[PDB]
Amino acid sequence: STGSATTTPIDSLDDAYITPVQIGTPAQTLNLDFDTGSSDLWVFSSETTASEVDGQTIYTPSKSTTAKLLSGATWSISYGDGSSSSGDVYTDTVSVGGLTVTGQAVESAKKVSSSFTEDSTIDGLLGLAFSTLNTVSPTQQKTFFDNAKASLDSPVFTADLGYHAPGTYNFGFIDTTAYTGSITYTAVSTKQGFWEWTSTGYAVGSGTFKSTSIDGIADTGTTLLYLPATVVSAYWAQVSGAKSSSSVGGYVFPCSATLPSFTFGVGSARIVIPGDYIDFGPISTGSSSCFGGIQSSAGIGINIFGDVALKAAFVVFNGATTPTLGFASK
Ligand code: NA
Repeated sequence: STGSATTTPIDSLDDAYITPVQIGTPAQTLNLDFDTGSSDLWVFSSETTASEVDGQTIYTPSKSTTAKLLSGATWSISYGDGSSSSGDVYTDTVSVGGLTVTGQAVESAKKVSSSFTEDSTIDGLLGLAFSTLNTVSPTQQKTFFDNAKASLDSPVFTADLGYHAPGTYNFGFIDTTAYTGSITYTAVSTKQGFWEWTSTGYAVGSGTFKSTSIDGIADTGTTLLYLPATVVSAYWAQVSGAKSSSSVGGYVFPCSATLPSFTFGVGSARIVIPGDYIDFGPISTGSSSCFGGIQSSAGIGINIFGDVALKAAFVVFNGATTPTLGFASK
């Protein structure tokens, strides 16, 4: 089997991407944030505290003929941005892009933090990191990908995120029309439960490539590119008037600037992030200070290849017995 679903930016900045997901019978379609940095599929629901719901579409298990309470199971998750959610668990039929899993754990939120409530466009998350990170207790649950894997034509999914445009998540196949040149594969460590890999270095603009190992994660659920302070300082030093602002919470730059590209290494291959991808616009409405898309990972404890980096590539998440990542230009 295969599945193919379009993923759409939630706003004009590509802050996140939403993908429609069918849950239950008859189908209830929710728009979920596919997150390769977490392992819970959780939804706004008929159980969510009413004051914490503001415009989201909810899953109502009582209206699904295939929903069953997973008795005694609870979940609670905290993300890198400080957001959180928790609740109880149902099993139900879940379909993505025509690919169906029966018996998927659908984590029903009873509580969500303010950042979720305030984002009316995101009806929940679909985690695509390794199932070792799933938070359901006392019986850990599998991701949608892990439950689909054995049925797929190939044990893979691909992320093809757009810049200010829709893109695609495919399950079970490589679309050889979706990228240019060849795919370069690189080793993955699953020790922390993430798609963790080592970049071979970077370049700023037209500068020379610096060969240096940068361990990080491929995380579709993180907006920005978070790299070591040395690398980030080297990038922003090429932008006149850029500075790190403790008041704003990272590097800002004059909105009048033209940003340089950023290149990262994948083995001997190179992925180029255009300068435009690194502009996250005014820090507040009407400001002439703009927020940077490359930020320091110091204090986060891991480097994160978030959407800024991933949307410059066609990315293969290879869930074979030995997992690997692949990157191609596009
Ligand atoms: Na922000």
